[PDB]
Amino acid sequence: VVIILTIAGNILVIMAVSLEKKLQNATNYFLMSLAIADMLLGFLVMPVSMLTILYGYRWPLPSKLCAVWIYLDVLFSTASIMHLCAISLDRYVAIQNPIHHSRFNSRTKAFLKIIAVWTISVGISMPIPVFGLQDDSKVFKEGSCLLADDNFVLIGSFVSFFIPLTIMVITYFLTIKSLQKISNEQKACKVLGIVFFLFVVMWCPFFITNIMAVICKESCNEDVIGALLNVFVWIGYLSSAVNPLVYTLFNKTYRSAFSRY
Ligand SMILES: C#CCOc1ccccc1CNCCc1cc(OC)c(N(C)C)cc1OC
Repeated sequence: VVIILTIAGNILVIMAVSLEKKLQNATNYFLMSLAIADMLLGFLVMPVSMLTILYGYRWPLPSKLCAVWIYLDVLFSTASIMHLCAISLDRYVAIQNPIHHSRFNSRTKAFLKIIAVWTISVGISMPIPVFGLQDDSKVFKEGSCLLADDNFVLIGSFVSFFIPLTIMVITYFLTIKSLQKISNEQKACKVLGIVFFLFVVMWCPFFITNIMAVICKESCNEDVIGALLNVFVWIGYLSSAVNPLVYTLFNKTYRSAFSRY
């Protein structure tokens, strides 16, 4: 059911930009690209995880395909985090300095920000396909599909998520501070706050459990950590479905487009 919503919401978002040409602004191209990453993640990755859940957490799929699956789950997931990080940076720049942002608000730089995000997503996720496909034990370890290089993993989870997280946590808070510096401004503070709170609460638990697992493997119980990771990956996947409904709620035209289709 999470997979259905995750696919469907992004599918509606991507068409609504095309079917309704009013949302041809530069921002909604970023928003449709984030929807693309989320829908791709829902289509390619998540039913496989549901299948492993049914089959007992053993990888029925061909052996080397396990290597690319994890790679997809890094690239599509890292892209969404980088999309939201760039959204936070650009929206903070818009709030703090609205006039000067309009001078450089041309779409030509907006496309460079897209190429930057989708380039950094590949740059972060380079090792997993080539290394995992070469050595099964690196990414197929324990008989269940899992990425198992501690040295690479603990830094990779950090740069991919925490570095955007501090950029989000230092920009979002500052965006509220700019609004504070009446009713028009303060209404944005709460709506920004809920969006920040959900994605932090839904993304962060997986990563802290992963880093806690790698560091504390000597001093922790494996089974509880495994169950927690099994559920927290689902919650992180729900993070993908979350954003289209947020789009539906605050914007008039997306709501009309989804009501029609
Ligand atoms: C958005 C979204 C997807 O949902 C989410 C959302 C948040 C957390 C987890 C999930 C579940 N996806 C897991 C993806 C993933 C990302 C990684 O960092 C970028 C890494 N490491 C570098 C260790 C491993 C990994 O799992 C293979």
